[PDB]
This record gives sequence, structure tokens and C-alpha cells, in this order.
Amino acid sequence: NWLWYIRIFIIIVGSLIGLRIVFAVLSLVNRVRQGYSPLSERDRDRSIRLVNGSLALIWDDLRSLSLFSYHRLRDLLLIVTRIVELLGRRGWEALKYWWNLLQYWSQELKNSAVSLLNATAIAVGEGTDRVIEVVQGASRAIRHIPRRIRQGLERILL
Amino acid sequence: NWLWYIRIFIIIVGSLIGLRIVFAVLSLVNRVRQGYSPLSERDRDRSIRLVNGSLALIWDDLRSLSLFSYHRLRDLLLIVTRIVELLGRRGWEALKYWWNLLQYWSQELKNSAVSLLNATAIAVGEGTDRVIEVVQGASRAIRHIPRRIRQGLERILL
Amino acid sequence: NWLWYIRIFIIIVGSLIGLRIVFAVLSLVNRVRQGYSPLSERDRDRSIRLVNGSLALIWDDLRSLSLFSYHRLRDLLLIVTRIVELLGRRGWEALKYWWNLLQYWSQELKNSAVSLLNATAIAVGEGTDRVIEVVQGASRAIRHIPRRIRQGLERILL
Repeated sequence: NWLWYIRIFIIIVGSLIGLRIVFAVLSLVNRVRQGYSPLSERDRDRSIRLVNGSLALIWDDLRSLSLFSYHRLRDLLLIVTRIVELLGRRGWEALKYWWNLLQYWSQELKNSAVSLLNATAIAVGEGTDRVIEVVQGASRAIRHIPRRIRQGLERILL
Repeated sequence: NWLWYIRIFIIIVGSLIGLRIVFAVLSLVNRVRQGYSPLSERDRDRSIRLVNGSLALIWDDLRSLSLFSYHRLRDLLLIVTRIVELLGRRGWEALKYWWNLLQYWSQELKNSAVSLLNATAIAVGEGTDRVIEVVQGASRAIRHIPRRIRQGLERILL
Repeated sequence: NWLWYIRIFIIIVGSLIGLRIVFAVLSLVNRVRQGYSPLSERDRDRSIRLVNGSLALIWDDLRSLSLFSYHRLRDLLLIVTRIVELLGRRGWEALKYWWNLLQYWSQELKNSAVSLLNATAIAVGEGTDRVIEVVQGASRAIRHIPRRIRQGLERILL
């Protein structure tokens, strides 16, 4: 019975995913070795030095983590909370992006609707253009709401 | 519980590969955090902004999506056909690369065979090497044509 | 049935991780799409030029793969193995770094331990500060920089 042998094989496939993490460096090699901006480098001989990166690897990881002024490394565990906390103050910009961004969207559809609907509204040609443009333009145009909302929302809490 | 509990255990183990996709985002951070060139940058404190990157995040993906205006977003639908139509016609240069590339080893192979065959060919007071050399030039050279399929195809594919 | 259809599904999940590699080419586009370092212009049509990359692939790959002079294409496979062997001797930088890596860790422990232990030691009138600094300082100071490990081992091991 090989099915059971195949059953654990199902689990091995899970192991395969962890294998992928090394591929991430291969992409970096590809990045330097294949150019820069879209494809539309002789150095690949040197890019093989990526393998040698194992020697170099203490430098990128320890530099921030422990940093030259040793004794700080125990202090760094406390700084990571501070780095997130310090930047999180500005993180509210989330509310910022949808109010401004969504606002422009209302604007282009407004232009498309006013053109098509106004044209169809004329029909007889008396004064339909007045009611169609004023009503649609009144709701979208007046819907304008300046920024500073996040500032007030943040200030009220702290 | 055992096999049934173990079966779902397989998909639970399978679940991580979707989690793994963030590593693609990590590679971006890696490029900056790894000193740019292969692993053979203090700014990671700055990379901490990536947590806050959510604020930045709706602008880069959407900018390409809607362009510098939601009116232009209407334009994106037209250019999308444009990019594919434009690149579909000139894109055939793919064949040109692989056509030349196939040809690349074909040249290396006959040249190597000539060195070995030409030298062993004489094996007496006779000009046997003249025979292996003439066959090399006539067969390889005549195996192709002066006409470029890349150019002819672009002019005959409308 | 059901479980069997679902059993092979894991095998599809294995395919799913293989699917993920394509993201690496996307990451190239994303690097450009992210402005520069993560996310914290009109060129989105230029990122589309990645599709044009099929024609481009001849230029990055041909020079690296076949090089300028011919007969190099077989040479590319041999040199790749050759640089690993050549650079392997230099690969020993693996150990020089771990020695320095653990060495600084001794440093954070040395100043941290002496500061706390020596501070509490003054409570005793005799000369405790002498024994506290001398013992900690003796192990780190004397062990600091023992000798050239990589030079001696690399020179003997070629």
C-alpha cells in the first residue's frame, strides 16, 4: 500500500512552501542581473557573490537590531514598540485617503452624467437644460467637504 | 479524533502559502533593507513607515488604475485595449529572440564538431579535413535564409 | 468520493505555491510601481512595457548566457561552478563574522553585568568593586581579539 506513503507526501507538499523563502533572494539577483525598470548586465558573474551573502548577513540584521553602540540591543526590543507607536500617530491618514480620493471620483462621473443627461433633456428645446444641470450639479458640487476631519478626530481623542 | 482531524490539518498547513505572498511585499523591503546590491541600510527605521504604508497604499495601485483622474479612469478602458493591441503586434519579437537563440547553439555546435572532426579527419597524407569543412559551411549556411521571419511576419500579419 | 477529490486538492495546493513564483516578475514592476523604496507618475503605461520584455529578454540573457566572444555559452555553465569553488575559499568569511557576532554579545553582557553587580557591591565595605570588574573584565578583555582565525584556517585549508 503506497497510498499511506502518499498520505505523508501530502504533508511534504506543505514543507515545499517554506522552500520558497530562498527564492526571494533569487528575485533580488534577477533584479540586479536583469536590469532595473521594465526590461523594454554582465555582472551576473559577480551576482554569484549573493551566495557569499551568508558572510555579510550578520551586518544588515545586527546593524539595526544591536547597532554599533552595544548594550542597546536589549534596549532595541523596547524601541520597536516606540517606532511603531511614533509612526502610528500619522497612521490615521487612512480616513484621509478615502474622503479626498472618493471625492474626485464623484467629480468625473458627474461630468459624464451632465453631458449625456443634459443632451437628452433638451428634446423640445425650451429650458430643460436648466433643471437637469442645476439638480445634478447641486448635489455633487455642494457635497464638497474640506479635509482636517482626521485632525479633529485625532485631537478629540488625544 | 485522528485521520479526520489530521486531514483538515493538511489544509491548515496548506493555508500558509497565501500568507507567504506577503513575502513578495517583504522582498521590496528586503531590497531597501539589504543594502540594494546583493547581500554580499539603517533606513529600516524608515521602513517602519510601511506599517503606516496603508495610508500610502491606496494611491500607488489606484493611480495606475484610474490614472491622474477618474475621467481618465474611463480612458484606462481604452488604453488597456491599446497596450495589448500595440504590444500584440510588435510583441512577436519574442520569436525573433528565440529564433536567434536557437540559432545561437546551432553555431556553437558545428564549430566544435569541425575542430574535432577536421583534426581527426586527415589521419593520413590526404586532405580529408577539406571534406568535413565544406559540409559544415554548406549545410549550416544553407540551413537558413537571408530573409528575416520577424520582419516578413510583421509586414504579412497586417 | 469527496475525500479523494479533496485529497488530490492538496496536490493542486502544491501547484498553488508554484503559481506564486510569477509574483517575482510582478515584484519587478512593483519596485517601479512603488516609486522607489516601498510607497512611503504616468509611467504605469511604462510598467505595461514589461509585456514588451519578451523582445528585451534577448539582450539581458544573451550577454550573460553566451557573452561577447563565442564558445562562452558552454563556458557560462563551467564558470558558474568555477566561481563557487574560487569564491569558496573566500566563503570562510562565514566564521569570521560569527566570532565578531558573539564577541559583541559578550560586550553587552560585560557592561550590563558589571554595572548592576558592581553598583550593589559597594554596599559592602572591603573592596568588592575590585573583584566584580576584574573577573568580568578579565574574561572579555583577555578574550577580546584572540587571533586571525580565518587567515590561519584558510591558509592551511587552501
